[PDB]
Amino acid sequence: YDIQAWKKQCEELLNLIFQCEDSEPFRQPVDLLEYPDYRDIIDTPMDFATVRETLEAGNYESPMELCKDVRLIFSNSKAYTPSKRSRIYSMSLRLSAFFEEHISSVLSDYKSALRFHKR
Ligand SMILES: NC(=O)c1cccc2c1OCCO2
Repeated sequence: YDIQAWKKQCEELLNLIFQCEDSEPFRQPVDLLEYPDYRDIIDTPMDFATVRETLEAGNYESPMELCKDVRLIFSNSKAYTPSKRSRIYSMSLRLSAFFEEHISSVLSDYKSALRFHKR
């Protein structure tokens, strides 16, 4: 029932993601010189460094907010890819499966803690 425990849990999950080779294309904003049409397709860029900095600045109020920004990394990849068989898209699909497997208990525990506080 610790209402604050989600923040260190999210820090530790981001550490795991940064050690995974599949995260390398997504660690920093997409290079607009390498991909000059990116902003013709993608309205809101997102990357894992931006998520970690937002967390460390104290600008997420809940893990739901962090989870929305991480899911935007993956939806951007699915919208920008020219093929379902692209290398970088394949990497995002594996990394999304790993993230969803690990974020499930962080969300559950937070929502349980809030319900206990309200009881
Ligand atoms: N196939 C790709 O080039 C691509 C495919 C999916 C996501 C991307 C991609 O390139 C820029 C970074 O984000």
